[PDB]
Amino acid sequence: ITIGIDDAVIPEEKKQYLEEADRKLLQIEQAYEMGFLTDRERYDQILQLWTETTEKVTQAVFKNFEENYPFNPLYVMAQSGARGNPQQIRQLCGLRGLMQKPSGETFEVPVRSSFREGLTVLEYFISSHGARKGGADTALRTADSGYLTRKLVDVTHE
Amino acid sequence: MVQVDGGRFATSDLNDLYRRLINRNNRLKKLLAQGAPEIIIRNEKRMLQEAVDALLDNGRRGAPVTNPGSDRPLRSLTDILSGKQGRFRQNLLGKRVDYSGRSVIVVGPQLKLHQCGLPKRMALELFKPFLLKKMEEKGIAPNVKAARRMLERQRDIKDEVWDALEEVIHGKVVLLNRAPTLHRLGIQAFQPVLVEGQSIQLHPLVCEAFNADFDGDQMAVHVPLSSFAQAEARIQMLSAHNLLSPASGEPLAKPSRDIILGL
Amino acid sequence: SDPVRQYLHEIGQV
Amino acid sequence: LLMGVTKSALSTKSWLSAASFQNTTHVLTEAAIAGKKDELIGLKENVILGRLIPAGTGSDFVRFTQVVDQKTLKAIEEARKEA
Amino acid sequence: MEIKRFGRIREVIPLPPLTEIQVESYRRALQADVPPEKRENVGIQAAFRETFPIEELVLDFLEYRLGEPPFPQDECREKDLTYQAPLYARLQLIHKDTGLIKEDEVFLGHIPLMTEDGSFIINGADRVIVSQIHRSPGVYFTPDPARPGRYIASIIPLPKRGPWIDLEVEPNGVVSMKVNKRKFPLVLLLRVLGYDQETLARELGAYGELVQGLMDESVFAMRPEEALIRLFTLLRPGDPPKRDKAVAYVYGLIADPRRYDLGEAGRYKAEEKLGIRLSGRTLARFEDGEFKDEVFLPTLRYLFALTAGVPGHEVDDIDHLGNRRIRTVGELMTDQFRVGLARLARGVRERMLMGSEDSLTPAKLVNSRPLEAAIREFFSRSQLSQFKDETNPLSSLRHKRRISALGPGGLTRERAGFDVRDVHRTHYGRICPVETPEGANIGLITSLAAYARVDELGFIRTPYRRVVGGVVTDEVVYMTATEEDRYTIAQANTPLEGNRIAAERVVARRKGEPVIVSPEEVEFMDVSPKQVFSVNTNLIPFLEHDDANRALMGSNMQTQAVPLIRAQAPVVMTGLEERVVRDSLAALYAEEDGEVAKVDGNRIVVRYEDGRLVEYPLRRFYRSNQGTALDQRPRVVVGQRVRKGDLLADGPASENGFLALGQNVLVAIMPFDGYNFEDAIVISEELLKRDFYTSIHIERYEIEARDTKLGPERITRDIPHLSEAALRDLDEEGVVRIGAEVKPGDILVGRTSFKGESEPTPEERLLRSIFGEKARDVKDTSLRVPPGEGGIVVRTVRLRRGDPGVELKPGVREVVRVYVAQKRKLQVGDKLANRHGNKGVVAKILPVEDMPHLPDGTPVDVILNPLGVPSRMNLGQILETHLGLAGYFLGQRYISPIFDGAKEPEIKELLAQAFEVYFGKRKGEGFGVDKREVEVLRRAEKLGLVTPGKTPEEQLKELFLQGKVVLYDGRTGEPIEGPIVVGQMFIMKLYHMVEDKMHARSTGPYSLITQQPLGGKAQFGGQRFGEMEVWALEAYGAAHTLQEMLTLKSDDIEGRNAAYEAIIKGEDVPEPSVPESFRVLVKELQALALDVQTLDEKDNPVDIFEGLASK
Amino acid sequence: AEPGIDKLFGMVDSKYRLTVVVAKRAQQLLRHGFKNTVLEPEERPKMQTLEGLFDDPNAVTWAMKELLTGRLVFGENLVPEDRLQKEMERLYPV
Amino acid sequence: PVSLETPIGDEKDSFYGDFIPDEHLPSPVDAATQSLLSEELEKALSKLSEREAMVLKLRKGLIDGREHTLEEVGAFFGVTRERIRQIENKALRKLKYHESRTRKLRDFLD
Amino acid sequence: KEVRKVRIALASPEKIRSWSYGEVEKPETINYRTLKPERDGLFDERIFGPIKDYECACGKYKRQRFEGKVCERCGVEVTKSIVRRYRMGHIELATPAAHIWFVK
Amino acid sequence: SMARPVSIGEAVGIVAAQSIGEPGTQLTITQGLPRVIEL
DNA sequence: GCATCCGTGAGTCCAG
DNA sequence: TATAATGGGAGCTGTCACGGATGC
Ligand SMILES: [Mg+2]
Ligand SMILES: [Zn+2]
Repeated sequence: ITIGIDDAVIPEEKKQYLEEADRKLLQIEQAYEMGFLTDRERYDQILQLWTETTEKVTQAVFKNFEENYPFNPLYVMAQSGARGNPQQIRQLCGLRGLMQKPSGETFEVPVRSSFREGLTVLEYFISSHGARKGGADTALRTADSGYLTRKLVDVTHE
Repeated sequence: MVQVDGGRFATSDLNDLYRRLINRNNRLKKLLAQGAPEIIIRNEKRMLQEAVDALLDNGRRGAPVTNPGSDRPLRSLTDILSGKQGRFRQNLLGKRVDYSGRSVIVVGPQLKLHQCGLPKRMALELFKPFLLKKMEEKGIAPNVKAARRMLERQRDIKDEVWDALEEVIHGKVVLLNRAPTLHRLGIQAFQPVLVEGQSIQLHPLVCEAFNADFDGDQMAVHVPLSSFAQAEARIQMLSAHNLLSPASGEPLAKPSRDIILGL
Repeated sequence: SDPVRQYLHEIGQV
Repeated sequence: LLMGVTKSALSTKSWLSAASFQNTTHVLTEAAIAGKKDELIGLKENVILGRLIPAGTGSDFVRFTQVVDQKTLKAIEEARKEA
Repeated sequence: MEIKRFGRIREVIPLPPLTEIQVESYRRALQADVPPEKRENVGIQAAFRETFPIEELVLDFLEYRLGEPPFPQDECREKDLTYQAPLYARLQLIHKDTGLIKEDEVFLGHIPLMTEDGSFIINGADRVIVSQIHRSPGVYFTPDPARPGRYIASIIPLPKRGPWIDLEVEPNGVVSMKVNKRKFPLVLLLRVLGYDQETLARELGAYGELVQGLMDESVFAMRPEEALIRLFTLLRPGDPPKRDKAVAYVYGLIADPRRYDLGEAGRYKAEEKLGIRLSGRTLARFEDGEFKDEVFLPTLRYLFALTAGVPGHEVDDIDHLGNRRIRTVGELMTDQFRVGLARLARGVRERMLMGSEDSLTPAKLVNSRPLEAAIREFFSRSQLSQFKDETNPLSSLRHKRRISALGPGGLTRERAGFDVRDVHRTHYGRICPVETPEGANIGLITSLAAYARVDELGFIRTPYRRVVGGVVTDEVVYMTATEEDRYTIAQANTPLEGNRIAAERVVARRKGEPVIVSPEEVEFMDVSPKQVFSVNTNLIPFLEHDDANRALMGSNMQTQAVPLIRAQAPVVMTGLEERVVRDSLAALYAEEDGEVAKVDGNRIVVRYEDGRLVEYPLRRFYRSNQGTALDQRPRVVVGQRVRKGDLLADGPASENGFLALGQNVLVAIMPFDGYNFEDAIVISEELLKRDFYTSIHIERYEIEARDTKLGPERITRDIPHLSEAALRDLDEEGVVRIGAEVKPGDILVGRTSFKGESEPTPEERLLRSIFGEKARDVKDTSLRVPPGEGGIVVRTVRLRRGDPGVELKPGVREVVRVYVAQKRKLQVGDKLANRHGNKGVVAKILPVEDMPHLPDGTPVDVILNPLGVPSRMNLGQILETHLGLAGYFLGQRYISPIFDGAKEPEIKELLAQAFEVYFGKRKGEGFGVDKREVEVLRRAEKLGLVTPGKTPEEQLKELFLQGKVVLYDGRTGEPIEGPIVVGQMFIMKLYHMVEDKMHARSTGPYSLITQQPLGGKAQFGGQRFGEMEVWALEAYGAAHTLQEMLTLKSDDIEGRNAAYEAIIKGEDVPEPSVPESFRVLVKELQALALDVQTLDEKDNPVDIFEGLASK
Repeated sequence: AEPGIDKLFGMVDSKYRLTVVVAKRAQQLLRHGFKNTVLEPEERPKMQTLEGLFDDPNAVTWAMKELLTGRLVFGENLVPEDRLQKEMERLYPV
Repeated sequence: PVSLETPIGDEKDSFYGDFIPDEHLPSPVDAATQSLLSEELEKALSKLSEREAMVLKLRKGLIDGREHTLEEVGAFFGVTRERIRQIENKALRKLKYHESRTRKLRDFLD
Repeated sequence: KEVRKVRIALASPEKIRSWSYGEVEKPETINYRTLKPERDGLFDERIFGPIKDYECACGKYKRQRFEGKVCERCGVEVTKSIVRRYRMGHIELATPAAHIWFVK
Repeated sequence: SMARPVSIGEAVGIVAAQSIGEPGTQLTITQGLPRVIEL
């Protein structure tokens, strides 16, 4: 068992799904500029399209693995439960996916790259928002967890 | 009121609070004896009440009394009893303890589930009194005092004291703990195996219950002393005697990581 | 609430 | 009456436990007024006192159990049979 | 060796001086190189000009000057002195009535000086003043959290200069002002300022419903004097409304520039937000006897216009980096200087009343102790003044560029929510989104971007190239965030042919929003990707292939690398490793062209073009703050021709001017018998054999012999009851000789202390009688070596009393410092890491023969477990390994820039060039393929790695181009059943080593009040058995072990004494007793007048004090 | 896992009672110098030194083995405490 | 004097007084040493006769904490002061011979 | 006897005085030259106890043969120094003061 | 932990509190640990 | 009955 | 031990969310 960069297998369905998503995004933009749907509905449709596309490329990664590379190290580690879960493998092989602003509002533009391909500096900076938000969330959550544990210990100790 | 190493003096804030109280009380007694007007006596009694308040619970009412040239409030009795640093939480429900150690942990694949790797020198200091008694039983030292004076210098340590220490720890177990201790499996008892080097060796299967890994974690060691403490550790707290989680019931020590991968 | 202010007020009454 | 964990912990009958949890001055003032006696029922009470907790090997159920070998057992049996 | 660099991005400008945020700040603050008449009103000059004249006799400030340092830096570090310069101030005392002038230059004490690298030396310890981010002063408008259609106007001055003012429209309609927690109608303050109902009705009348709420008839009925008295009664109840007192208070609150200071930045921001011009840095003025408004009416007008919905009025993002500014060393030091100066001025005003009102000089009036105390406080005990992190040069260089949101005048940890810790869209190019502490301080401590620099107003600026039409100029414009929000800024990697944009659609940012835009819409362009990240983050190759959470650790751990004796620069560099060695002064360079005259281990002598012969002394084996050795090795030879800026000596952790934080080792990525289970690491004993990861560490020990009321402490070789073997390595005076090895227990400095008066126990009387030897008057107090420490004595320093040049603190006869150095080899428990966040402890050091090895016999060095890669999503290390394999066989290093680097096809090309060397050498040597290589090729084409049917060589090349090789198990000889990634990786030995952290205690020191053991390894303390460990013991049901923790193993005196004696006698441990800390609790409750009674089952009192406290 | 720990848990209605029994018996063995033991010379727990097999110094090991044999009688109110102590000090002096 | 509660560090978790050991109360090692010293002294004193060991216990104050003069110990045992000084000398001499033979009390000389 | 309960109650001034071994009349701590506790101050050996075991202040009684004896010259009882962790003093207020806990 | 009837004297409340608290740091469209504390 | 103020909490161990 | 002197001075701000008293 080893890991080389070639073990992050980009599936051939990715370019197809991405081109389909671009044509759908253009269809939604054309439906917006004609005043049929509002800015809110357009934003929601774009997010939903990219979410379903992300799930599609996940399934494509794992299907290409199962059928054409059943002993691929990433696939083996994920399936056996040794290490890894589908979303991490997706970020390695499929697309990174949607990111969110510091406000929590999700960006319209997803990160189309994978860690095998490499991100753009702009994609990286967009990712940093969520990474920092999660770090601060954890750092503030451990205190509430510990406090709660001590409350429970003091109420149940006898 | 104590003298530190450098001959300087260190004192408690209660002394300054008591001094304030005694000064204002004596001055009130003198002001009453001299029959001072009511405004002066009133101010003095108000300051006396303020001083009693600052002694019992400083900062509770009004501004906290501080030492000269400092913004740090003085530490009253209430501040002593209450709080995370208070007497209860810091010295009563938890204590620093003797016969304990701490070191960096390392994977111990060769260990059995009931074992852990314990550095020699850690065990030498942790079991030091048992080792002195055993060095007295064997001919290594005339008495306890000579044995301790022999262990005091590292170059005076010969190779029979190590075999004596092996005889000492036989059958006994030590407690390994890793902070934070979230559930009762953050402390577990292991039979120690003396190892060269300065690292604690931890069995892989118990890494999950400790949430331990080898990115630089450290663990604390404790030595149960009495035969009662040893019985409790060996029967109840032994790592191989707790295989299931008390929270769910599912196995806690289970094949994982590299193990699952190979199988 | 402020002992100095209160004592100054007591003083200013004479 | 339903109350959350904090208020229920502060309401416990043992004032040593309650004072060692939170609001130490409030607990201690009401307890000192009431003349409260702590019966040392739970764990925190006995841990503060440095006593042997009433659980596990300290439980009154298992605490007084004795061990004796059949040789000494029968020896004392015959010693008490002759009195 | 060949260094092949990648990337097509051309940086039009180099990185700024990396320590300039410290250097230029302090330089502008002190103005010591400016002749006093040409000094601007800033820094120390501004502090003096603000404090003076002292009006009450009138004492006035003319000028100041700074002298030369009484001692050089090395002397300061040696003697525990502060590197500082004497500050003199020329003041003239003028009697306004007499006309008499008495003018004098008074000495105000010493001001600490910044060294070349941007640090300070305080009491011999190197320290760094960390910049502090905070809200910029000014006028902000934020949505009222209660009422959605209403807003709050905040007027915020500089910290510790005046109060915050809150303007709010209450539900009842009247406008309210909040100052010092007190609220009142703003109409009253407007009436004090001279406004009348006419001026307000015309100025604000455009907005109908609000001005009617503003109107208060009784306020306009009374003239400004009555409104002033009324406002003084509203603000200060109980204080008699004396009109002079009211003018004084309102002036000192709003209009006094001495008590109320908006920033110069705050002034500019108010002028820019409200569209007005400020005559000064105050909210109003006292002119011609009355009050004249400056700020209030424009802010009220903006508030009303924002409430009505008038276009052009916006709420303010308070986390925008245009509303958040940095206070650097100069500003904070100037603040503390200003405080000390104001206290000195209070002392002066107090002196201008007492004594003789006629005979007074500026020397008699000024007391500098307040100023000396304030500066001493700021530098010694402040939170922003930190012990310098100089583990390696990068540690300090990054330390100086730290940005703290904490400290005095800033956030506490509970005051900081998500908004502060967040990465703002304006951190792009200014504050690094990666490098931040991991833990509770995340988002508070941050680091400065690479191309970023802080301007004179305190806002961080980033450079951008101007783009006119489709042509990208080479001129760079440094913008703040607010100015950046105006333009459309394309990305630095956008295609270019010449200076013209070569793409039909470019990626750009409008207010941080990413957008696809035509080259005609492009107003500016990024300088380089480097500008988005910090310096440490820029040292991570293939950073675009690493998840941010692991890149954070890579950055933060490069700070922790230990300088190694054979340290080398990585095979895959980013291009910043040379400039980092340059800007922090680790390495020594040539000032001008010339020829090398002399090369020693101790100095390098260069003869320049000028003909002058310059000698550079080399720092050799000097202990840093953290114990890592600082030492410069000469890299030139006698007679060598050098140019300007050429390297002369390599500093610590550098190789030929490149930053060398670790070593390049041959790594294989595979499981190995569980010895790399869960991030542990397996290493080859060959690493110890060739002294890789071996580092030098020096520890300083110190001892004082002082005067006692019982007699002198003497440092002597004569020590009671000690063998000659124990005193072997001590000289005549008692200090250890240089060069002698010391082990735990050995004596460094012998010392005798007179025993305290003690009546000998009758046992000692009979014992003394038996042996006939008298009891000595002194006692052994010698300084020994702590457990687990030791090494070679490399230096000793002795300082006596009465010898020239030295004076100790009162009572101290002599002080001896012993320096002990050690060569630490790598060992089990030491922590390694790479630049990608892969970190772990060494768990197994195997002999070379067990090590997995290449078919040609080459064993690998490190074995990393692949299971750490997929969860962590840091693939950059994989690419580093591939390129490192190629560079291992081609014998060359690389420069792969961040976000514009070596991409996969080029790495494949280099891998093929490498495979030719790897295999054609074998084929020419007369060797074919191995049988086991055929078996591995079989199992590999079963994996789909190689195409079936090709020759063995072609398939081995197909594997090599994937970075995988055939690997033989040294234990069996049988190969690993699959092809394995092997290549060269850069790995660093971090500062966390088992020798430092291992600790054990049986019994030892106890604390005074609680009688519990101490804590810390240095105090031989015990481990803390906290609340949660007690929970664990209770949940296990182990009552007796818990009772041991509570009583025998701590805090029970009788119990622990009896326990130790029982154990050394072989007896079982006794029943525990009452904990001493419970007795402390009982007595401390009695001190609170609460009676605590321990009762038995008959409710009868039980005495746990055993009759000692009962009469 | 301690030898036969499953059978040892089978013997008792509560594991903590087993712990108490083991600890009290180990104190008995330590006090009387192991010469009150119920083990036959071939059942004695051994320990490998550099010299050879010697008797296991660990009284807890001894106690658990003795418990496995079945020759020990445990329970509550089997004998007054002073009578037990004195009869054991008569059978096995110190 | 300086305050024992002087904060160490930028957190509120440590006080100066927490780094100051207690030098007054004897450590468990010291108490063990003193107890073993008393036990070895009584072991070596039982090698004498009860009368001469008693003269030594009265002379050096191991009984009652007071050191009795020769006239008092002689008036206690009925003998003359020179007789009690002589039996004290012979008891000390037998003790010195026992000590040179056994070497048990040397380690307590520190 | 074995402790089975713990009671907490208010303390009368009589109980406070029955705990007290003496009144602290002077704010002084220890002498600036001899470094010994000042009389009637916060560290007075006459109130709280002896600094060294079984030894009075001036050194007239230095062993356990006198225990419970109070030295006539210096006023110190000869007992174990540990009692300085136990024995309480008191202060007689000229005017009654409210215990802030029962007010605030 | 033993898949058998609990032994009399087991400190159940502490085990319960630890069992509830230990996964707390993992609780993350979802209300999560704030909801746990609300309850 | 509903605002508004005051007071009290806000994870563990290590190392400095 | 005697000219006359007669009301202070420093503040310090970016939580947050409960419980429980005290204000219309
Ligand atoms: Mg870890
Ligand atoms: Zn006396």
